[PDB]
Amino acid sequence: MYQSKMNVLNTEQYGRAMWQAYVNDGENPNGNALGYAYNWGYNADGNPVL
Amino acid sequence: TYRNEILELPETVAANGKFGGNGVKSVVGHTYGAQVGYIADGIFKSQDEVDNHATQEGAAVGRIRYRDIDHNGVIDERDQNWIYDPTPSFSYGLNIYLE
Amino acid sequence: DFKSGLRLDGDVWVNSIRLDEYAGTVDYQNKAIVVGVPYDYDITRMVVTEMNLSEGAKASIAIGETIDFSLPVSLTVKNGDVQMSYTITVKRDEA
Amino acid sequence: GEAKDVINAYYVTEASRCSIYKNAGFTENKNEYLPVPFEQISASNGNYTQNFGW
Amino acid sequence: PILTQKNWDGTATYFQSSDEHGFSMYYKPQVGFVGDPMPFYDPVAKDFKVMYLQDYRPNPEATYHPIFGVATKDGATYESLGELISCGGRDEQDAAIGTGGTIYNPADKLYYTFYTGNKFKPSSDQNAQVVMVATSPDFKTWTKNRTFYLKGDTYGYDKNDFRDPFLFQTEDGVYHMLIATRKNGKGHIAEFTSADLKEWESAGTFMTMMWDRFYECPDVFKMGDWWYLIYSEQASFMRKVQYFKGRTLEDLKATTANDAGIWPDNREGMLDSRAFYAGKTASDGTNRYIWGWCPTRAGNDNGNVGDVEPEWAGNLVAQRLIQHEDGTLTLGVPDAIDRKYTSAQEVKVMAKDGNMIESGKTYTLGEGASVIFNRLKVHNKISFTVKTASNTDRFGISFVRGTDSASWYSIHVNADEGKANFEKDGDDAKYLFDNKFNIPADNEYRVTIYSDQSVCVTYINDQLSFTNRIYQMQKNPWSLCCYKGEITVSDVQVSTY
Ligand SMILES: [Mg+2]
Repeated sequence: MYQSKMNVLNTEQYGRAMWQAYVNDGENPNGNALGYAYNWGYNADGNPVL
Repeated sequence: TYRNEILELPETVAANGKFGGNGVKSVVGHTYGAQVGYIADGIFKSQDEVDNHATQEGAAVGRIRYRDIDHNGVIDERDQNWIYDPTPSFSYGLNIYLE
Repeated sequence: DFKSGLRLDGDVWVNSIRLDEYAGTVDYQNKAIVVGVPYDYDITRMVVTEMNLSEGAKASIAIGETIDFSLPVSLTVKNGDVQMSYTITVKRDEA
Repeated sequence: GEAKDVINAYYVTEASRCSIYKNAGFTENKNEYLPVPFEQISASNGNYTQNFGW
Repeated sequence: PILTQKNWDGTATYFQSSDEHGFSMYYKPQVGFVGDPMPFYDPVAKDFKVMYLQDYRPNPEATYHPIFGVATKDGATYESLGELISCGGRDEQDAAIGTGGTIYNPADKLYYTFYTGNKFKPSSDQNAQVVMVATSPDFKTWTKNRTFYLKGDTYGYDKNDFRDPFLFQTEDGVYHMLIATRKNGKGHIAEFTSADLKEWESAGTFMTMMWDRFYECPDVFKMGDWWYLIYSEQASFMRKVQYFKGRTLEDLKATTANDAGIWPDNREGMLDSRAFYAGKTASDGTNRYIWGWCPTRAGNDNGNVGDVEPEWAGNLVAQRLIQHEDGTLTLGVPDAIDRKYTSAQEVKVMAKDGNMIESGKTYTLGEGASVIFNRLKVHNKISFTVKTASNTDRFGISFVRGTDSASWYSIHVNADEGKANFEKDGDDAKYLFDNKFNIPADNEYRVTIYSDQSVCVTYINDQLSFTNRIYQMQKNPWSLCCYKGEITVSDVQVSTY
């Protein structure tokens, strides 16, 4: 049996990671052009939240 | 346990670093297959930390901070040192048989 | 153990729509819905009469609302956590 | 010889329409030639001289 | 790991600072840039819900102007509400969204916002700009009214020039919508009247323009006893915010009726330099605040102002309108911004090059004298008083001024020309732009600079307002220089937070 199964991102986790990368770079996450559409805003401190 | 070392080596072999050093430094006098790289001193967590650290290209908040080895104030290809040694401290085994 | 629970099944097809008393031809390759009118119809007030999409599929455009179709209108069909976009256009049977 | 000026003007102009040129910069007497490879310099010890500016 | 800290206080050498992706005081979202502001006072929450357009440096081809909103009740703290009005489809008329206005109807308890959809690559028979409306029940979710399409060509106005619907309700209770359109080749501010904000009647031409220019984002309001029209000039040569004054609405309309050019004051109604645009105002009932955007610079260079016109979008800047007894208007620092600065930084001298002398807290500078102070911080508030020998002196404040700095960026208050000039000193000797203002007759100046990272706003004795984009300014020394006259500086205070 295969025990050392590497944990890779699922679809939702992949979308969340790409959104995080886009907002950290300051680019528009909706410009990902991979079919993801993000509803996101900011918290009190101004940090982006998804 | 064991210790490995390379004592002499042809100049071109030391230069291209097929036996270690990544082509940056000669492996002579070091373990076979040892590698040379930068040193990661955590990550930046504030613009104050970015400014106080020695200048390096691409530094920003949340990026890896590389140590200034030679204290020249700038991070470049000379800020590298031996970081990898592919020789275990010791290897052990134990077999238990109960009847 | 690995599934994200994001319900990706989500059929989002559009069967047909009827603006007033006129049906619309649907092309899925470019996601377009073309409706023809007899070259004099008032294309500024049309009530979306019927629109059948799928089971569990919700559209941004509701049923019974009036719309100006002078220009193409974007429609989003959402099922679960997936969506599909269509462009609805109305043409006055120009010859 | 106008490589420095032309390249800097190009960087400034095209940084708007390409985001890769945000941090671009051309050095006056270093980047007009590729450096002699460090591997080759190490191999020929005391024979190869790196280009100016490196 | 051991962290090494450089001696910031004690070294005047020029340093390469960097700007954070988001600002706090002069708000700028961590993603994208703020474009034309849209101030609005919420009668329910009793705050300022200023909205704007989210610009991006690599804009998409067709559908590029999402609308975002931010609440700034004080004027200094900004909390973002996320995207409000999504840009339309590629083929829709609202692919790109222009500036607009907003009203709240208590009759149905609904917020109505009016914006300008810009058709992408419009055809000859297709209107390039169309006014649309979106409704919200709680200012959180918005639904665009698909049945409303106010075409410019319907009422004989320009198809391609129909922008900036400004909304306001008079005392009688009717609503007026103002469009900066073009009629038969002339700039016309046209008015549409309504009583329910669903049907509109064209009430002719509200006002005309001057010297075939174009007005951007017009805004009509009342301040005590005067009716003012604030507007932004589209002309590339000017590209600056001006205003008009009038005792009554009829007086304001009759102003420059046919190129009369009745300027509110001796400075042609100027309010700020090219670093301030799309100024639009709103009131909470006790103060009037105008919001604009300080532009960014191409290749983040202070000297690259940009010919013809500056760059678009930037940092959201809020200023407080000051109404004088003669009806003249000036810009002042908001009280919240002023009170935010609490910590006080000791000042000290780093350079002594001119014939200047130091006497306690008071310094005296002659011709060619310049004094360099210690480093600044990410947020700075520099306040001092300058007395000149006469009314024809040329002193100035220079930023990015290190001991080794080849070039520094200076603002010179030239009394002989009676203005201020933003120029690049050092080894460029380049003049960038200027701003005219009233020269005090007592040769006294109260200079106060409020700076957030790279955006600095200078106020001169409650009379001159001057916005600037100065990169590398934070964590760098600043200097005072004199060129022709004799000056005396005192009460130098630097505060940070
Ligand atoms: Mg180093």
